[PDB]
Amino acid sequence: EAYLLPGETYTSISAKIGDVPLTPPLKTPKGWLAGFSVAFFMLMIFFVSVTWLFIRGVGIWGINIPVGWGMDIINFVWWIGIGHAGTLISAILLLLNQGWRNSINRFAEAMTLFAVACAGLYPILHLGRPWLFYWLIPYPNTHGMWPQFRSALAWDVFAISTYATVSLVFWLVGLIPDFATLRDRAKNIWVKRLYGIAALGWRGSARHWHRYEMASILLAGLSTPLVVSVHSIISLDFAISQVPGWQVTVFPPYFVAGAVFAGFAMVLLLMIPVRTFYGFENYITLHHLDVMAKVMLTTGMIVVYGYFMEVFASLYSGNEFEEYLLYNRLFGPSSWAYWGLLFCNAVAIQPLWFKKVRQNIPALLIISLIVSVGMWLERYVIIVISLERDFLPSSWDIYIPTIWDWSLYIGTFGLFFTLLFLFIRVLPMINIFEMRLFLYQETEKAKQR
Amino acid sequence: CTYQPRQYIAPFDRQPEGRVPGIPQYFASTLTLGGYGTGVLVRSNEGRPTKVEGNPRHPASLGGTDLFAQAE
Amino acid sequence: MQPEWSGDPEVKPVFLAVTLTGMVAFLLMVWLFAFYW
Amino acid sequence: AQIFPRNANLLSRLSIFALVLLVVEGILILGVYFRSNYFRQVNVAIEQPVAFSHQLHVNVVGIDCRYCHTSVDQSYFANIPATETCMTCHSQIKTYSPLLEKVRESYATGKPIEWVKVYDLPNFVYFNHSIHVNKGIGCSTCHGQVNNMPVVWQQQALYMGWCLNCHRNPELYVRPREEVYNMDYVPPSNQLEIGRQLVAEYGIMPPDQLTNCYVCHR
Ligand code: HEC
Ligand code: HEC
Ligand code: HEC
Ligand code: HEC
Ligand code: HEC
Repeated sequence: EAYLLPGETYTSISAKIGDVPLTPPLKTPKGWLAGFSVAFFMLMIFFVSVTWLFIRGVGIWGINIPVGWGMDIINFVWWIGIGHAGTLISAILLLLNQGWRNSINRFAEAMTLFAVACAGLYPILHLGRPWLFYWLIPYPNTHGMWPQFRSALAWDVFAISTYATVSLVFWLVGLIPDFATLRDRAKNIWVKRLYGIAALGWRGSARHWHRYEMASILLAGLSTPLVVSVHSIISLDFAISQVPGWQVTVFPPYFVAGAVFAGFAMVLLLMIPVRTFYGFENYITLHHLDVMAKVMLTTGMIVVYGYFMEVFASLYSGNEFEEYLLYNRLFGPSSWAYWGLLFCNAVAIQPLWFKKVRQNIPALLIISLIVSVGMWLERYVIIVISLERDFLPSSWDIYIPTIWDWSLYIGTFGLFFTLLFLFIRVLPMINIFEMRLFLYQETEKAKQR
Repeated sequence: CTYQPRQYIAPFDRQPEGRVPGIPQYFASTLTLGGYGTGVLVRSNEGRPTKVEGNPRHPASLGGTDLFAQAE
Repeated sequence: MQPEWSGDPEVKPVFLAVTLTGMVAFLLMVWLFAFYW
Repeated sequence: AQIFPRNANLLSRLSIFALVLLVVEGILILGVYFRSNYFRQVNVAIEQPVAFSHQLHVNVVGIDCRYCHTSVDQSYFANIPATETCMTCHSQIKTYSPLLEKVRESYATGKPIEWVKVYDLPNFVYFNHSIHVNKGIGCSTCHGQVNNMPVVWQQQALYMGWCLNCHRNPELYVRPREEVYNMDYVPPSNQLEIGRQLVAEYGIMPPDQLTNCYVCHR
């Protein structure tokens, strides 16, 4: 169909998108109030879990001596991997000249930043001496020491910091002209200065828009290899390690695909309510959700191919350790997660080949929810199960999470949803410009036919 | 705020005679499991027992000791 | 295209001030972090 | 001009510049405070409960430092002087004096005179005194002229910078033995030459071995 529904003018774009922010704060809808109250409650669960993590130590988690990376690193890889599809809409679709990114890239960039804020606490939080996190950063000290810089956590620190800063930069340049519109309609005098210095007095103009498209296309060209590498490096903190299930050569493209897959699941699960509850049906059409299910289907096939590559690596090899990896994943004590992985991330994705399954909104929402849960299960199968059973059978032990792993997970959900709710309150969730430009491009296609 | 607390440090009133402070001394003793004693070398750190080794001259300790002597 | 401050009289001493900022601040971190112990 | 006044451009440029400068200044604050002579207690004459005078005993009265620190060339721990060390002199050299009531309170009751540690390491660093004095490094390369000190201050902060500076270039501070000689010693002009000869003569090992972590930390 069409990515934008008709009956829309530039006044209508600015009215519909711009008036979801700059509403009076006492006129704020009660559904937003309920969601933000739930997010505030879960953020207090976060603060309690982080407090007991800091006081007692990292031993409140279920980690033991074989599994040094339990549920904390799993949630780290899941939360960082959610950001790939948001950056995909942000940068890669900007590079590929894709017409469906024009209504999504604001929400995509926003949840990339919020998943980055949720992920980036986990390298600090999983230390157990977290106040020395700056030792992984090359800083001038009186000691004269350095980070090792050949470790993959040493790559992780640069990687998450650069990724956080570039995604913040892309958000700010993507937000400057929408700041310029929201300053121009705010109707309260003090709020006009607040969105004014946010816009920097953007002054939407040629010789300013030239540098706008030029820098945005070029930053998309910078961030497009960057998010692939940053999730390759999140892969590489297993892929350089000598554990049998972790030293797999397919891991950087397979973790990149799993990241886009889980992130597209999350963008589904958090934009079907944004499409329905906030009346943005014309801006986010059904063809939008069709093409997003198609891209999720692509990455799901590449992830299922990665599972096949793991099965082929374990069967083709004559090593005992890869074969016992496949046995303990298939018939071991933690084999439930691997069976739920092939039920979730493999069986439930074959529905998305058919158009009516893609166009059905409840089916699409529930299948995206299974994608997110089974993606988490894939991180569990990669990390925990391979750390359970290793080279020496004396160093074999089961991993059981405590209440504090789940407490921190639910609390990071609270931090994510809280930051998302402030985002959808003060700032607009659809790019006002680049939808007006998309309106221009749509009526120009309707002109030249 | 200061890098460390003051760290008071206490010397002797009459020094121990045959030891240089900061050097462990090894003393020979005997530790009995079921009455039957094995000859041990016990490290004297600053006049207190810290580590039990085997007395190499003894029968039932030809250098080494059992675990109960080590956890004495 | 040229910037809009290309033909301004402020473009000489402001961009001289960025490097006089650099050689003051960065050399201050050099003095503190290498020559101050 | 619709929202902002005329000098909004001035205030915004000054505000971005000021934000950069306060970031630089806060980094300077943190670095200065972590290297400050207050933090590491450097060149601060920390008061002892008797006010022993090294200036009066070593430069004036003239006792060698192995008389009181008898363990300086045998152990890691240079011996802190007991009460009896004072009492060889101070049972006769003006006892019944107010400056020695703590010293005479000890050696009668057994409680130690509770001295305050001036040079302090963080206790997993494991300094060894015997190998430093034995390999030609004297006091006043690490303690300064203690012989002139009425109350002793820490001369420099015991960093990994300073310790690794001598563990990477030992030729600059090594001396032809005479480790325990009084601080009348001066390093000569040919410190590179005589330092290289004394490094090769004492068996001072390459810096790839002396900067190892299990050299000091254990
Ligand atoms: C002789 C070899 C000494 C020993 C060891 C210590 N002290 Fe002494 N001290 C000595 C003399 C000959 C003098 C100067 C003359 C004088 O008595 O004034 C000092 C000086 C002091 C003083 C002042 C007075 C005194 O009774 O000696 C004090 C308080 C002092 N030195 C402190 C001190 C302490 C705490 C000692 C034990 C480590 C110590 N001295 C040893 C002679 C000698
Ligand atoms: C120069 C004035 C030095 C200072 C400061 C420190 N050390 Fe040193 N020390 C120095 C030398 C030249 C040597 C022996 C060289 C050799 O052949 O090894 C030492 C000896 C030590 C050792 C012995 C370990 C070893 O030799 O393998 C250690 C562990 C040691 N010193 C500890 C140490 C610490 C903790 C220091 C900082 C306060 C330190 N030394 C400073 C020269 C110098
Ligand atoms: C003696 C020459 C050392 C060597 C070799 C190393 N360490 Fe050290 N370390 C030593 C000193 C004298 C200091 C100064 C204490 C201070 O903080 O100023 C340090 C410092 C460190 C610290 C900071 C300690 C802390 O903040 O808890 C660390 C973490 C440290 N050094 C690490 C370290 C490593 C990894 C080493 C092997 C390459 C190493 N040090 C060697 C003494 C010495
Ligand atoms: C070089 C490094 C030196 C050398 C040449 C001397 N001292 Fe020692 N000294 C040194 C340190 C790091 C310390 C404190 C110990 C610590 O772990 O921080 C000291 C301290 C002393 C002490 C205190 C007790 C102790 O060492 O544990 C005494 C006593 C002392 N110094 C005496 C002493 C004398 C007489 C020296 C000349 C031969 C001398 N030190 C040299 C570092 C260094
Ligand atoms: C009575 C003879 C006396 C002799 C000689 C003497 N000291 Fe001391 N020294 C003391 C006493 C007592 C202390 C502990 C009190 C203090 O910390 O000041 C001490 C401790 C020190 C301390 C303090 C270390 C610490 O952390 O507390 C320094 C520094 C020191 N001696 C250096 C020297 C040197 C170097 C010499 C050799 C020239 C020397 N002293 C000779 C009595 C003596």
